[PDB]
Amino acid sequence: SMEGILDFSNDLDIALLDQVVSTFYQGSGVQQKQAQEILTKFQDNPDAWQKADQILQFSTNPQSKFIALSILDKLITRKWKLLPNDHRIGIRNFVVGMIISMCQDDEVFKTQKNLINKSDLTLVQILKQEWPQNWPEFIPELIGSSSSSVNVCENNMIVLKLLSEEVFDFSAEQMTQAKALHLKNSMSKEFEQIFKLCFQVLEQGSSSSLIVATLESLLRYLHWIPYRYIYETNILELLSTKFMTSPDTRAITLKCLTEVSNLKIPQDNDLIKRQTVLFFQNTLQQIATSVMPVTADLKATYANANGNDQSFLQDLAMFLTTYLARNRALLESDESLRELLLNAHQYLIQLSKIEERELFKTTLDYWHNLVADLFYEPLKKHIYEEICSQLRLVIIENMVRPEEKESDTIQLYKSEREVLVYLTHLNVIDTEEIMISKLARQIDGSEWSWHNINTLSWAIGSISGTMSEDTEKRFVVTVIKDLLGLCEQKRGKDNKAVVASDIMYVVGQYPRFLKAHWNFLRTVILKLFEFMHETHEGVQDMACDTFIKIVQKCKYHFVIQQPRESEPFIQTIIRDIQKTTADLQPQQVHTFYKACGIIISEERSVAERNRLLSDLMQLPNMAWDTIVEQSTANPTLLLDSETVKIIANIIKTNVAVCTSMGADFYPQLGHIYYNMLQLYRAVSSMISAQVAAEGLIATKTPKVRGLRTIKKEILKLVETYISKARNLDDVVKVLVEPLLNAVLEDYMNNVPDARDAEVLNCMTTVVEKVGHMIPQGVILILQSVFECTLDMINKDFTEYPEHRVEFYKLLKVINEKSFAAFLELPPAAFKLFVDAICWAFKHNNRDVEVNGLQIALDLVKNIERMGNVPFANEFHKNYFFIFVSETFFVLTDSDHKSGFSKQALLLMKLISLVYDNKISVPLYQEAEVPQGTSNQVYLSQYLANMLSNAFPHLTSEQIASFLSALTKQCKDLVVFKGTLRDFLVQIKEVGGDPTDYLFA
Amino acid sequence: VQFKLVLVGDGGTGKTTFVKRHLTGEFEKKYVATLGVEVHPLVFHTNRGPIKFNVWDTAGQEKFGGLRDGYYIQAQCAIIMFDVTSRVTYKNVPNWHRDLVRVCENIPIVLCGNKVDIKDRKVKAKSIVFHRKKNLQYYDISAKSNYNFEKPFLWLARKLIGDPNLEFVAMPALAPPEVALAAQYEHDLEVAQTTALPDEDDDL
Amino acid sequence: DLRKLCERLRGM
Amino acid sequence: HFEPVMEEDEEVLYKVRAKLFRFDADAKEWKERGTGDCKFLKNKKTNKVRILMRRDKTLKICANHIIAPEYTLKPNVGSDRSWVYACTADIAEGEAEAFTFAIRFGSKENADKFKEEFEKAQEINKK
Ligand SMILES: Nc1nc2c(ncn2[C@@H]2O[C@H](COP(=O)(O)OP(=O)(O)NP(=O)(O)O)[C@@H](O)[C@H]2O)c(=O)[nH]1
Ligand SMILES: [Cl-]
Ligand SMILES: [Mg+2]
Repeated sequence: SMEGILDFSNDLDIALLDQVVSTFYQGSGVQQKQAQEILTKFQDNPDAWQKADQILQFSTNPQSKFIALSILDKLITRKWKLLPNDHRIGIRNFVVGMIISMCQDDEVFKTQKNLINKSDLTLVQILKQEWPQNWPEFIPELIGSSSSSVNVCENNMIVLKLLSEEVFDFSAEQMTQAKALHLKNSMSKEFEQIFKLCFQVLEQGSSSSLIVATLESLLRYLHWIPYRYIYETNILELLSTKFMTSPDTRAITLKCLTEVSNLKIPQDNDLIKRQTVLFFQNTLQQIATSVMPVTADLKATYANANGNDQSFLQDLAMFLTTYLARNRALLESDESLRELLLNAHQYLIQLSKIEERELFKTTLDYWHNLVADLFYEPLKKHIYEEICSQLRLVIIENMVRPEEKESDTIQLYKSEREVLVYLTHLNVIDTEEIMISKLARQIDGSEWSWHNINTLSWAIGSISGTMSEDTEKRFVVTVIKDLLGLCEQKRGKDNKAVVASDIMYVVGQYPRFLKAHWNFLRTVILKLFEFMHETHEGVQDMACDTFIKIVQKCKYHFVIQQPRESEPFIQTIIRDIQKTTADLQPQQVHTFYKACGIIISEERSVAERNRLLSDLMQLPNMAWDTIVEQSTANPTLLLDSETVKIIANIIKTNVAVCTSMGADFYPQLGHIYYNMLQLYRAVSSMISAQVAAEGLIATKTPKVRGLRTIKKEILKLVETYISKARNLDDVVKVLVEPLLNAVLEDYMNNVPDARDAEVLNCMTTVVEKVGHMIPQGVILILQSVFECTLDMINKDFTEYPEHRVEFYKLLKVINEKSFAAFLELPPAAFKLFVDAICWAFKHNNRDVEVNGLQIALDLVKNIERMGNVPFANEFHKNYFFIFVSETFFVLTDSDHKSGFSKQALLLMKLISLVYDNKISVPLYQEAEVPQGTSNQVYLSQYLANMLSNAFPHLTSEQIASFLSALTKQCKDLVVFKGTLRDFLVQIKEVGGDPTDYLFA
Repeated sequence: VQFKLVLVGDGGTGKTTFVKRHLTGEFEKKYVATLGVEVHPLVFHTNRGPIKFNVWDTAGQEKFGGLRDGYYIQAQCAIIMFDVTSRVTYKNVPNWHRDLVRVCENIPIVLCGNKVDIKDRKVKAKSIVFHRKKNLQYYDISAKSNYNFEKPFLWLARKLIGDPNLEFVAMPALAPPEVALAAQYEHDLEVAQTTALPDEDDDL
Repeated sequence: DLRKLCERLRGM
Repeated sequence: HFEPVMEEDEEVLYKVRAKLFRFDADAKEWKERGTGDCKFLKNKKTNKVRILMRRDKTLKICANHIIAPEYTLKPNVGSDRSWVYACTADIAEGEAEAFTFAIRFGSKENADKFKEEFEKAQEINKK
């Protein structure tokens, strides 16, 4: 029954509308959901605007009048210029009158603020269409009507606020360059009279709601108005004194003063400098006397969260950091301004103690600005020594966990480290003293806690590389000592664990110290090995992460024979590796082997490096040899989940070591390569035999997933070596051909759900590194993966997401390195190739879309380089206009905004081909256009017709003007893009001005 | 004790997935665009009593926008959502905020950057600053990994109730009851056994 | 040489 | 003298981290119901053992039912660390209700121990 409002042949029952509306907003469940769908169908009726005048005069529901104005908004912004001029004036008149009538009724004005705001916004939409050209008296009449009534005056401030927003803050996306400039110039021309009204209301007015609205409009004005209106009118005194005392006006006033702290200012006028000093002085005085003194506990205040305290302290932080980043130099020389400078910074110190991550980052960004300036600028740091001393404590005490899952925490640690490093350079002694002192209160239990000892250890670790080696030495020793005694002092389990982790973290951050103290370094490592047998949760993971961390930094000291030692320490690690790693999980074993690989790669003697390599790999190589014997014997073993897991861990170990050693890993790869690819084939047969015997569900089972893990790790190992290989002759002549024989046919002839996308990734690396040397191999790759993978991904944008991504990375690199492989494609296959590229255009998926556009661009450049030959001439004849129109489609369809820049580049390249006469043959049929017509004339003609049918609501003049500008600007990307953006605005409405495309 | 919450942001940012996670605990992998709005009651149990959010999960796609800002009328709080893997969705946050506070002038608002579980993050933490001058709370969240997934509602509950120490508490757990259709459940069970569980590589 | 520290470290 | 200024009746037999699924038979789809600590709780006044599971952070109940002796844990085709079983009365979301549950754990080891303890608890409820 609620569906009756959807019948326009009858008069609209306003009472029925109000029931649908009430059911939607105040109702629930099915009733609400039904009214929602009805109201949506109502609002979207293209005649619904005609019934807006009824609703606005005769409804009693504010939500109904709001929805009526939404309907009007759609009409005004999209179809305004289609109306007969009678309806435009009529709509304008009964919007103006509805606002005046609401402002005159004090009760409605007070209680229907939502509906008045919506009406003002609607009025603003009309102004964007009609003002000033068809409404030159709007601003003069607004200024006159303001004095007749406080309610109307207050509402006119709302109207001006929204107008300034629509013209200056939100126009870049919503209107053409020409229309935006027109409205900006129009507001700028009449602002003298706007400012006069605003200044009088502020100087004289006493209505709080009127003052607040006027200041809220001023905030918008400060985004664009010239500086003279601010520095030559005494308004700074009003803002920084009168309006900071009242809490009603204090929030907006502070936001205004923050913006003022960014006005365009000449840096040489002495008075402007004094005015800038003065409004800061006034503002800080009002805060100290009306809000809270410099000594106030802002952390406690913020935690209590009374009234608007939190927003005020946020706004204060923004004001102080903004002003001081630009202007603190004005306060640093005059001795009478020193108290102001330091009180402002003392407020910031107190604000920096608040528990609020995002506010802390705001203050921390300022501190970085400051301490970096004190580090470089002569004679400045002594001014801030007491500020900086307090900041050392704030940062040390709020240090967050370093990476050593949470990237916001990781970014915050790095920012904290940066400021604390500066602070340490500024006073190394104060920093050491604070840190030693904090540590004493860990030992004496007054500040002991898991968090507090972690925080301090992170701080201590963060300043590595700032002190002198001798002070570092004395410093580091003292810390470790104090940390060791702190560990003994604890009798607990987790207690003893925490202090141990922190100890190993600190030492891991001071490689310079470890490098110069071998005896200590050795003892550190051996204690890590001890910890690799500790079953307590998290210790083993800690030991391994520290081990490789130290190794990356100190590897050279493991590869040389150290005095007092009979062998390089890497040999000692390798000898006992089985014992050392006996209690570790597989992931942690591979990290250990990887760490050993880093060391071994430092040995530059080839024969010693290879010996170390084969020693390191002795255990996995023996397990490997055993399995290749007892698994080739009875292939049934590979169904034993335990053997499958063992196999995967052997290969994972080779991956880990190959990751560290890269080119140097080749000897170990050669030991397993041929049998590894045979294992790849055997595992492949089992997966296939399992899918045949159980169905596609087999691919979800642990057995088959374990078998595919083997295949994936084999591919990853090959990928890892080839991407780092330095001897490419061996890659091409030893590795590639066995590899392709092993993986390509197996991929082609498996059912879709059994194909590994890692095959494509592996082939991408092969083509990347040696693609230029294996043209026949690249052709074979395409033959084996191109069509069968395309058929997997060309039915929707969702299935087989990994194949989708890797597929277009493979085509991208083939198109880069071995374009000849696409020349060899049969015409039907090269056509699938074009289809595949355009298919990529239409993905919202950024990983696919970006490569699709790059392949298109690279393909055009590949074709262009061929010159005037039959393949290029056929390409342009067959596909030039497909690429033009497909690019235009994603540019204009509103679902591919993220690719705008590369779409524009592609479109500019295509148009420039024609207007540089780089296409040698006619793009048209011998029939459809007179003999001798230039491709330029035919392109302009094809596109005009294309756009006329795709966007039929555009005038022939709009299209013709747009294309003229576009073709003129095909050598100027940024202007080209502006013209495309202008087009995107115009296609959203009726009656766009074709002269807009002359903006540039 | 119920509060209207409007959820806004570009299409595909994860608004509906985020709410569903809170409603049923599930993670929906498919993208079924919201049409207009979907209203879902959401109750949290706190040390100050239960609090009810009437969540208006709105459509981010323009062609499915429905009543658009009409959905914001009488909202008492809001979440603005973007996707840390899609720069354009952060670029559009000021547009959603503009349309939102024109209707809801003084409400607590949380800004959420979703999908932090994805390795290749595009909106870096250091670029996210829009909330500062606008007094929005910001959280990195992931509806997939549940990272910070409760923070937006906990912060809003504290603002709406006016208690900075409000906490979520364990809802009481009543004693469950004790226990023709044997051939019926053995069918549904055989189907369930043979439908693989999703995300078998997850830690849990 | 830091004999003292290495010994304190070994005994953790 | 200066004046100055509901599982409490239950015992925890077993606790393990787990993720719980519910089978949407109409969609032929497993749907996540909650991740958190799974507890076997023995009421001290009846000796009846129930499963009680809560979601991390929100602490909302995602499983609450007796470990009925008639229940049977079965493997899932895609996992060596999960169990499937039918449940005829679960009160996590209000009115009693029947579900086909799957519960997955961090390891096959934790999965087998769960079945160990699950069977132990079934005969507690039996006797
Ligand atoms: N990796 C990852 N994916 C997510 C996350 N949150 C949502 N998604 C996915 O993003 C896609 C879209 O989710 P959806 O909730 O429909 O977004 P929406 O904002 O409601 N879209 P609309 O506004 O059109 O209704 C889904 O495929 C979903 O699985 C997340 O946190 N991480
Ligand atoms: Cl903080
Ligand atoms: Mg949605």
